[PDB]
Amino acid sequence: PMFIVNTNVPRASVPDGFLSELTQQLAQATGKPPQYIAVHVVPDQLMAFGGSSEPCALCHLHSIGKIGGAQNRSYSKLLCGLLAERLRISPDRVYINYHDMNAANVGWNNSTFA
Amino acid sequence: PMFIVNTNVPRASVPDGFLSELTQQLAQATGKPPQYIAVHVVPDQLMAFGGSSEPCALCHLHSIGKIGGAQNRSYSKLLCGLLAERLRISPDRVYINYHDMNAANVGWNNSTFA
Amino acid sequence: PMFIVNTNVPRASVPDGFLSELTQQLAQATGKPPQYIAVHVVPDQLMAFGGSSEPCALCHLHSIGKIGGAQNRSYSKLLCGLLAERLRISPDRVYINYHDMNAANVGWNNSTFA
Ligand SMILES: [Zn+2]
Ligand SMILES: [Zn+2]
Ligand SMILES: [Zn+2]
Repeated sequence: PMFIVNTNVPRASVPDGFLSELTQQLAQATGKPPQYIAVHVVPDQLMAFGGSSEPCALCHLHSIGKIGGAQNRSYSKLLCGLLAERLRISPDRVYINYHDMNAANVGWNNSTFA
Repeated sequence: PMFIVNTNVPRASVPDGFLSELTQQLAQATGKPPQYIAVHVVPDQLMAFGGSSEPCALCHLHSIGKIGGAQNRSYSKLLCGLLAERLRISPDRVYINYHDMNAANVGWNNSTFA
Repeated sequence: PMFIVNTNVPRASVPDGFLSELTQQLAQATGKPPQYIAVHVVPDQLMAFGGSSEPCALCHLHSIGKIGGAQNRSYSKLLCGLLAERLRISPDRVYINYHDMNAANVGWNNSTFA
C-alpha cells in the first residue's frame, strides 16, 4: 500500500514521528506488513478546498487489493482522524482517492507484483 | 472534483487569484457546487515535455462523474486556456489526465461518497 | 507517456542530463516519439518505504496504451535500473504505478487525444 498526503499545512506543523505513525496505522488497517507500506507527506502546498485556503488535504491511497466500499469507509475514518489530530485539518476538508491496483500494474524491484 | 497542475513555471509567475479562478471555472464547467472543488498548483518543478524544459504542465482532474469524451474536450479547452493566459504555457505542452472516480473510492469527512 | 518520480534523494544528487536520459529511454521502451514523452522528478521529499527513510521512490507512468504485464515488467527493469544507477536508490525501495489511459481521458492542446 502507498499513501500520499498533499497539504497546505506548514512543514513545521508536521509532527516528528508522523511518517512512522502513518506506516504503522496503515499496516494495521490494510493488514499488510509494514515492510510493504510506503508513505509520503507534502506540506506547504498552494491549494484550496471549496475556494478556501484554510487547512486542507488531498490524498491518494494505492493498494493491490484491500480496497472496497466498507474498507474505504474505515480507511477514511482512520485517516481523517489522524489528519485532524496531528495536522489540525478538519475531516470535511480532506479528499482521499482510493485506487485498487492490479498486481501486474505495480512495478517494484525490477519487475511487477504479478 | 480535484484539479492538480504541476509546472516548471516559477512561483512568482503564478498570478494572485489563480486558485480562485480555477475553483470558479471548474465549478461552472463540471456543474458541481464550488464547495466540492479542490485545486492544487505546484510550481518550480523539475520537468520536461518532449525533451524540452520550456514551460509545460502535467495535470490531473479526478471527479465523481462528469467525465467523458465531450466533457473532457471542454475541460481541456478551458484549462489549457487558463494555463496559456495566466502562466504563459503553450497548450501543446500540457497533459491532463482525467479520472472518473466511483463514489465508493473517494474519502471525505470520515466516510466516502457512496 | 508521462513519468513522475517522487524521491527523498536530494536535488543535488540528481545528475545533470537525467531528464533527458529518462525521456530518451522511455521513448525507446514505449516505442513512442520523444516529442510525446513527459518526465517529472521531485526530489527532497518527506517519505518512508517499509518504515524507513533510506533512499526510495514512488512513481507513476501514465500512457495511452503500451501498458500490460510483460511491458510493465520491462519498464520496471528499465526504470529501477536508472534510479539505482543515477539516484542510488535500491530497486526494492521503488514502487511504480502503471495507468493505461483511454485517449479520450488525456487532455492536450485544448482537446483530448481521441
Ligand atoms: Zn488518482
Ligand atoms: Zn492518474
Ligand atoms: Zn495512480
